[PDB]
Amino acid sequence: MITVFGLKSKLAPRREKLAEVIYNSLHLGLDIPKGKHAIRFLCLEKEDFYYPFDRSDDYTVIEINLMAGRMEGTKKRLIKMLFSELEYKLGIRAHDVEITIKEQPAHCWGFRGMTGDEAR
Amino acid sequence: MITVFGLKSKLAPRREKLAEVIYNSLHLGLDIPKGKHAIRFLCLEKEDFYYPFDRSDDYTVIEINLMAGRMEGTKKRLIKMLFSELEYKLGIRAHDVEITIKEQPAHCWGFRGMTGDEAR
Amino acid sequence: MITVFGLKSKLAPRREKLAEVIYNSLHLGLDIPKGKHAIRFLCLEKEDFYYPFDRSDDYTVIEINLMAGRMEGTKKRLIKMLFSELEYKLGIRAHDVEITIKEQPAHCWGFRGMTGDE
Ligand SMILES: N[C@@H](CCC(=O)O)C(=O)O
Ligand SMILES: [Cl-]
Repeated sequence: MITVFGLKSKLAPRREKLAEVIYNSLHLGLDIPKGKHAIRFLCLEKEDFYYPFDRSDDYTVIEINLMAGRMEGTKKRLIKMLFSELEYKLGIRAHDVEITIKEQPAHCWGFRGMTGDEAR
Repeated sequence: MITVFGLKSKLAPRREKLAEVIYNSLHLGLDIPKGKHAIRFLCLEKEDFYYPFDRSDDYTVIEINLMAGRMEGTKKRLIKMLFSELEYKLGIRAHDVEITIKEQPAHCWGFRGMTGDEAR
Repeated sequence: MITVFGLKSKLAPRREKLAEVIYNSLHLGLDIPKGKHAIRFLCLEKEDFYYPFDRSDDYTVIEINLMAGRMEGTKKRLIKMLFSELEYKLGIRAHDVEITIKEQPAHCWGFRGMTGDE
């Protein structure tokens, strides 16, 4: 599952589009078909979000979990794509975007009654 | 800490039983005593949960964090048991569950004042 | 992003002192200037927080995400400094504190339009 964190005031009305944008970059960048992944939104109240001092209220954190296996370039590509999509499609400046890809071996994944190393 | 993510209407009512099942499979499958582990539940509002298109409102994500060291087979067993247990006790179709085990080096953990590598 | 999880009744009044302490340990332990990292708080309802049964409702979990690279002893320092700070400055006993440092390769990070390895 992918999670997007942000101040509720700014993130709340941006949900549908951020989902479309991520589903787009996952497809276009990793060939994962749209809707294949779960996407969650966490809308923060002001007092819970201490974003970095030099950033703005649009500060958006994206956590992406993948089964380990891809090349660094492919991972870098999705990060660059995500920045572009956010800038040109939501007005969120790369400045205010933070992203992290977390990977775990296939055998640490479980979906559809199977472990990931056994999915075929 | 282990986190369970699910849609509020479906997850809230099952909170108590899921903790038992998780404590049960942690105990039963890894030897961790009913309650040595923190378990958190995050109840999502519908607008915040884009589970995979073709799944149901019963979609439940489980994130499990452990100190590294167990063998691959041990971790698969845990995932496998969690699938069975949630099927039989909660009636959650395995197709509706996603699980990921995240592991971190012992020295990256902290509990009861020590670093994980120092413990006992 | 670093996240701090705790019972809302105990965590909410602690947020500011808690951010200061994390910024302080990150600066002294890792040389990271205050305010460079985002800190998030997740205030829990009693119903959602099954902390271990022999623990107390002060139970606090801290997840720290770092770009891989630092030395093992540095990571350990940071953890030990955080136990100090929280107990002696917030009164939260080290037994009621769980911490985990999660590291990802620089190429897995993205900020200010760049990837961490760039
Ligand atoms: N969303 C899962 C795959 C789920 C499925 O195969 O049904 C992943 O991160 O790989
Ligand atoms: Cl969360």
